[PDB]
Amino acid sequence: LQESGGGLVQAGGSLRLSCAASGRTFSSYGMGWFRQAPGTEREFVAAISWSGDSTYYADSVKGRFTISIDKAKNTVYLQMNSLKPEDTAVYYCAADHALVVGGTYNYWGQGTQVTVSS
Amino acid sequence: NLTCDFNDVYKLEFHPNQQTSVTKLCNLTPNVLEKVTIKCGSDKLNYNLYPPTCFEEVYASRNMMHLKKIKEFVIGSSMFMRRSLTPNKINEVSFRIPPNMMPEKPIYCFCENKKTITINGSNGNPSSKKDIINRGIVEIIIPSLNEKVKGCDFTTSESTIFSKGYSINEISQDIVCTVKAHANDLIGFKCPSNYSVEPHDCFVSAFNLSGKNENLENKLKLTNIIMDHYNNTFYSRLPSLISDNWKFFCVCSKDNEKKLVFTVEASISS
Ligand SMILES: *[C@@H]1O[C@H](CO)[C@@H](O)[C@H](O)[C@H]1NC(C)=O
Ligand code: NA
Repeated sequence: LQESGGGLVQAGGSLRLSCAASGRTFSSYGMGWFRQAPGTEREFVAAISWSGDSTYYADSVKGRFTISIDKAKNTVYLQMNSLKPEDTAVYYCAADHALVVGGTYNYWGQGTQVTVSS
Repeated sequence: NLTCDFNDVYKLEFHPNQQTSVTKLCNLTPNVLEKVTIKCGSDKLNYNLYPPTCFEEVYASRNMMHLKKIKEFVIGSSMFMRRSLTPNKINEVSFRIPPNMMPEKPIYCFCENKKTITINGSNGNPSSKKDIINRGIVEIIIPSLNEKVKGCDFTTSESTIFSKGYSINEISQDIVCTVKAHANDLIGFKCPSNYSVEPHDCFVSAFNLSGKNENLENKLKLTNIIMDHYNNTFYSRLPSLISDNWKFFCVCSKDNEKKLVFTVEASISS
């Protein structure tokens, strides 16, 4: 897993995150973006079915973020708009059951940091 | 409802100067997963249900003649409820119709009220005793499914019930079995015997994408829920209207084994 595209952005702005999976390990799976900041629990952000035919969004990002997928290159994208300081966190790509199975999930990566100034 | 109430509705009480037996028929045509109920006898009504362990035992024939154990005669039958209304008797019984791919087939139970009357005679015809019976016939038509249940058999890859299955070599990375479901769809799954199911009341509640337990009543009210803990088998039907795209999960786990994850993607539909 290659998670990239994060960084510093001004409130109101946009960033596009990328999650490249160099294996067939995840193609049976729906894919999700999750996020965690110091002091808070790891939370769900958005998910997309393996087809791309279905998407799910956490209420706090619905209407501002879009998740999408490129199957030919095994990559998941999170397009973030109207970014809020509330959105500052490390963002992680994972199968969309990653939080469901909890401590047995074996593929959490380092993620990509997103900081939204105010 | 789906109820044959011989106490209050299909009344079997004898009437003054009744001299002839009477039979009443209560026919029910449940859909799969629905609950059927018989009420026969009370603290004041001395009526008897035949077979006494209905619906665990039933009659294959309307003339009350061929005794069958329902767990063998309608494979899948496993959910039963029983209630005494008077000591040492079972007067109210229920059963939930399991998925059945075999053709439609009746099952019968019977409720009886008996008494002996004296027929007063005259003119060379002496008085006689006569046993009369008011009998209620319970006829349940077991419906037939024309497609497999959308869902996951984690006990076999050659399942007769579920649209997807996994062999023991595969269940012996977690397995994630996903079904796409629309309004009124019948869904379910089966986990191997010594696995645990989380949440225990899967389909009443479930895991969401945050990994938290949520009660589904206000989001996706699945109906006709069967939680067969003895057989680790779960069924439900999607609501008649779905206003939002939802995803929920249940998880079967056994120590030192991969987790078996059942997930449903419910889509907007009417
Ligand atoms: C999951 O359920 C919890 C508790 O009911 C709730 O706070 C959380 O927002 C839910 N997550 C999703 C993605 O619906
Ligand atoms: Na790892």
